[PDB]
Amino acid sequence: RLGHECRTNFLQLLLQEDIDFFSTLLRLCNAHSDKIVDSILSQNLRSCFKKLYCFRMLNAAAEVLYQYILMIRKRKCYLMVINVLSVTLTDLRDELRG
Amino acid sequence: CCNVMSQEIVSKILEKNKAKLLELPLQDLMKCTYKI
Amino acid sequence: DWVEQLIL
Amino acid sequence: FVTNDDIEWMLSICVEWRLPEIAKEIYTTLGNIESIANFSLVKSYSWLLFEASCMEGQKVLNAIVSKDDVIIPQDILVTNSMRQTLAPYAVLSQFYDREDWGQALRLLLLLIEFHYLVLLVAKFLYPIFEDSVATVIEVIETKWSNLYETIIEADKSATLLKNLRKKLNFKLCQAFM
Repeated sequence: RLGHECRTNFLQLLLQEDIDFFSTLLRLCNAHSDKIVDSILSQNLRSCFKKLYCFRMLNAAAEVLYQYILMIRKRKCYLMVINVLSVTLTDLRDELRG
Repeated sequence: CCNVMSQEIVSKILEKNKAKLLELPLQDLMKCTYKI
Repeated sequence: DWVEQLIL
Repeated sequence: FVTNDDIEWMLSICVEWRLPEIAKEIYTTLGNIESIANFSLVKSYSWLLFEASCMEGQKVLNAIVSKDDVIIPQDILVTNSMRQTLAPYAVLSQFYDREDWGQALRLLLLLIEFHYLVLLVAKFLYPIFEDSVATVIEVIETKWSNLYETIIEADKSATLLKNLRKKLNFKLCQAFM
């Protein structure tokens, strides 16, 4: 990946084949890090499990995806959102209380 | 204001696609980190 | 018993 | 009264005549670390509970009994006591991966039921550093003075920030899993 980055649809198909081992590798790459590649990845992920992968990769996209899916589960989502953010928090709290 | 800032950042990124560029540069935080 | 009283 | 027997005689007379308010008073006079352990009104019990929690966070026969010896077990045979017993069990589990997780869960549950305790819990989590765990962490963040700050300083030898960082790390770990 890093090699070719430094034929985009080809890579899209390769990653298509990749999609558990692939996810682990991605997690590893993100940990190591801590454009085109990023966008392609985001698109493939957008194509529970989904939300998690999206969040992990983006580490705003996470929050947006979670909110969309929400639009036990509710509590978990609101909670995850609040922790990530730490207006939005107040709204989430009010919703959970309502 | 934050939205406008993000838009400006996106526009700058589009324009880029050395010293002057560095001068111009000087979730949003995550993006900045990825850029660096 | 001790673990039922802790959960309560 | 001076002896134990003297007191027991008094009590026996309070029983025989039904003077619970009297017995309660006599005993109150008796209550006024080992003495406190022997005693273990509502406010006092609460204070005792808090003290036990503080001791646990800081971290013998009495503790084991809560969780010659047979006689003691018979005599024992309240909420404060149960909490202390739970704390002891958690510490034992800690001394002994899944066990550690169960202990952490128990700790989070205790924190939910109950500031100093919360800080001790956060410290323990940081030292350790799936869905249920995340949920717990979240609830803790939602729940989140001088004594607490002092305890935090002692532990380090800012707190909220460190807690948030730990939570973020945990979330990342869950995402990787």
